[PDB]
Amino acid sequence: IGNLDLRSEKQRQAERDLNTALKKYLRKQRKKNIIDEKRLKAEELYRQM
Amino acid sequence: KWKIEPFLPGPFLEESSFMTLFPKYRERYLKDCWPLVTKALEKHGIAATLDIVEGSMTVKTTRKTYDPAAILKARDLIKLLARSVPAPQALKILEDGMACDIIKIRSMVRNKERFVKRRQRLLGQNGTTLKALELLTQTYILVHGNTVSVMGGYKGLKEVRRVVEDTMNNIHPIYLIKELMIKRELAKDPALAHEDWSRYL
Amino acid sequence: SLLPPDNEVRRKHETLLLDKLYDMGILSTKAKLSAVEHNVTVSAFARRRLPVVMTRLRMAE
Amino acid sequence: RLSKGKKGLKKKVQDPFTRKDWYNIKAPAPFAVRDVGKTLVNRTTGLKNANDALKGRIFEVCLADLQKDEDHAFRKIKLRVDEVQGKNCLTNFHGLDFTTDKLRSLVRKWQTLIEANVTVTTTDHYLLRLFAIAFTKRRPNQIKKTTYAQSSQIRAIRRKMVEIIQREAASCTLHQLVSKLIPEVIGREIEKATQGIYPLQNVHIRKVKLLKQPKFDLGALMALH
Amino acid sequence: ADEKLRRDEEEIKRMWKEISAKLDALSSWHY
Amino acid sequence: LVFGVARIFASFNDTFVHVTDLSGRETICRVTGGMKVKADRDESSPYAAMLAAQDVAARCKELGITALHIKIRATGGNGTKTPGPGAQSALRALARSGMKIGRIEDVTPTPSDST
Amino acid sequence: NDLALQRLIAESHILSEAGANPSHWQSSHAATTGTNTRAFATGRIAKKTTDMRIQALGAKESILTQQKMPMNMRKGIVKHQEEKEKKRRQEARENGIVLEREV
Amino acid sequence: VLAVDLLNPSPASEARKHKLKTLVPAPRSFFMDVKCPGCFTITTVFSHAQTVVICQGCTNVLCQPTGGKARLTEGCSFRRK
RNA sequence: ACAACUGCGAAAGCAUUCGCCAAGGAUGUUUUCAUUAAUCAGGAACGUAAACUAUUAGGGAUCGGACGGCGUUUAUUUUUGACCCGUUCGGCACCUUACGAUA
Ligand SMILES: [Zn+2]
Repeated sequence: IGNLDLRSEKQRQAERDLNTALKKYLRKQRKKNIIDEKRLKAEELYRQM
Repeated sequence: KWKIEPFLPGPFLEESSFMTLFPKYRERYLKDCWPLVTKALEKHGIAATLDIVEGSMTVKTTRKTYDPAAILKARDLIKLLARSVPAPQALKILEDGMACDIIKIRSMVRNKERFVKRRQRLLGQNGTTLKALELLTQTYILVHGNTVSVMGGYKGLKEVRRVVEDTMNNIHPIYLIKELMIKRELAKDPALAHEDWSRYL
Repeated sequence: SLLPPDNEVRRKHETLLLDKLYDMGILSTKAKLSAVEHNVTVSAFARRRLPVVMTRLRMAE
Repeated sequence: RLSKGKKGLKKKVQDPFTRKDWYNIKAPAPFAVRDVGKTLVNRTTGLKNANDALKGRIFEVCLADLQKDEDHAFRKIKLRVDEVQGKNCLTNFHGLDFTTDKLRSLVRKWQTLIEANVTVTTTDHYLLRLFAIAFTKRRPNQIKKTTYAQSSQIRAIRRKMVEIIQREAASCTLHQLVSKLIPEVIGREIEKATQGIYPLQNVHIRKVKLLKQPKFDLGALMALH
Repeated sequence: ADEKLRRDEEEIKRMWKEISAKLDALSSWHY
Repeated sequence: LVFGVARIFASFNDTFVHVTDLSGRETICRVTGGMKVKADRDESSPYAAMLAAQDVAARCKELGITALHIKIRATGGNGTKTPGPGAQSALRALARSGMKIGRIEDVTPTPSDST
Repeated sequence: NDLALQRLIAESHILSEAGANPSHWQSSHAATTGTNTRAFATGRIAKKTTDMRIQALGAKESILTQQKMPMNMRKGIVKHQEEKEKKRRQEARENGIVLEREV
Repeated sequence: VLAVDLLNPSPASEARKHKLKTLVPAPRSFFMDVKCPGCFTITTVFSHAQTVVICQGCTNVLCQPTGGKARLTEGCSFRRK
């Protein structure tokens, strides 16, 4: 009782200061099928790879 | 003679596809109501994608789609989802006996304040006349800005067409609801099955 | 109560229920269903028990 | 099951498909495929030879089955036919039309479409109308919901649109005009040159209508095929 | 519908069979 | 595969299954909805559209085209701009009895300003 | 002048939220919800409509409403209902849907 | 708010106030000196000119008028007083 | 369809493009006569329906100027425009508060 909420402390500090996984990323995000411009950037990155 | 059977079982040579365009305030709601839509359209056999970058819903017939009217069902579904019908109702168009209709009512009143008064007269006090029309006609009516979007069986589509035109032409919807209640009471008993019912309205 | 008021089985089972409870002595009338609303009561059963009914009949004191 | 008619109205039925023969259709030059279908026309004889009807008819066919590419599922073209060969039906351009599904699929709220019409004449003296449509570009990294161009800005956009389509359709013949219409070079150049006035999301030419063709020349009409 | 009313009537008949059995057994078969 | 163009005029009162060649000029075979149902009430019904589509597909498979491009329309001038039950039921029966479908388009007459 | 027309207009909310419109999505959900597929749902709707009829005849207070709550339950209930109606008003101001005007 | 020195507003809040709503009203327009590099001539232009100002001869330009400030032309110099 | 919790006109009203004709609004100016003004007796121009009802104190939007600018895109590089931001006048409307009221 009195220890840190680490997620809340990281969010507080954020609001104060303000090739093997990127294939299963597309495997998980081809199933939605929302196009979602971060996936467009990921498609261009996969085409470059 | 009127009932329609579900399709039991490649009927498409050219891979058909349709698109509709939506704005951003609909992009949020479509982004977090989309998996219901693509789940039911995968049960019908049609791939449905959403594009938040351009703002476009696309349907396309896959290899294993067998119902050929499913593409018309899906085209109407994405039309209503673009025109901001809520998602379970837009998915309720995918049943066999449903159909949608859009009624352009802005052309019917020259004035503006008279048009606002007659549209709010169609909507009624606390929505009671609108849900009374929905009950008596078995439809879903959405008074959508300058248009009116209705769904349901084709009989109900015709009756809400008549009621919406007569509401815009200064006949009151309470009068039209009384008319429809009289027609329901007369069609309840088939002893008066074929007479001219104009002697009662 | 939740049946419609002009129903035949509602009327027949109202008379059956009220006659059964009045024959067992729980209700004091057999002409109101509000008796079974707020007059049927575990105290009414417990006063239809034997030592209380012979207290009333003055078999005991 | 039971009939309904009046007294003496059902004539004796004649077979109408004895007098019908098929005719394969070839498309003109700039399209990728040539055999596009088959037309059932009446049998030729004296008292209305069937080649007059074959000179009269037009066809309407999509561009997907012509270019073999399903990028053009829209933009249905129209083909007149003026010539006939043995079991053959040679065709020519007549018009280019969208599908009303794409015409609904392009209109969004809080953005402006600009429409422009021109009546331009090619160097082969064909008069034709070009109807161009152009939707306003929503700029990325913006916050305001409505991308409204001003009315004077719309008039400047329409002026540049009609200037581009006149300057790049008055110089070529009809075959080069169709060869420029197919990959949409005109809409690309309108998109490139109007972005100093207001950027446009997509410029298409939604209709081409050929009004008058004053020449019947089999030389150029066979130089197509 | 009317099947809702018929299902409700049969539910009341079932409830009354159970309750009449309980009440006769609690009055010890003087009824 | 010889593509014939099927105009399906689906209104609320009767459905028109109509089959033409690619031109639009030469009608191959048409069966209206009301000539398969004795009742003018049930003239516009999915059963009527199913019977009409079966007869049209039977005639066009006797002629041997076995492929259609389908253009569906409705009463569009001051009408409803939506097809009746005839469109869905006729397309279902038409592709359920042979008839590899090609391109589907809903060509309803949409007025720019009517009244 | 007419009675049953006035009864059909007022009780339309309760009927269309109970079961009576299978093309409406809320009624097609409430037709399988469970508190309407139970044994005596029609009688409970009849009690609600009879309470609304006596309210229209002139009763100021209801029989079906609960009168005593521990002040945190009632504040949470009223705040949640007001926030729901406000969110529906905002999501109907956007999308251009017109709604019934009531204060 | 409640009390403030109204005879001594801050220059930064004074500077963002509209023209006619400063403590004593005053303009926010200025005068410029303009030469065009081939000429040793010094025409003095108002900032919000409505005239297509021309130098002492030489059919040139110096600015064009607008809805606000005169757009000075091309390569030209300007000191501002 | 675009088409609006918008624009313009004093009002009714006004939506296809282009041309002509005057007029009007706001802004800016290094523009002038210096009370010319405010209000309406009299008068003058425009013209099937109804049916549920001196500040407030700012903020978020909105459009019309004018100014400023770290920057993305025009731009083969300067114009210039689009987007974002700030200042400033002006105007249709929203909500909160009343500064109050009062029939
Ligand atoms: Zn000089």
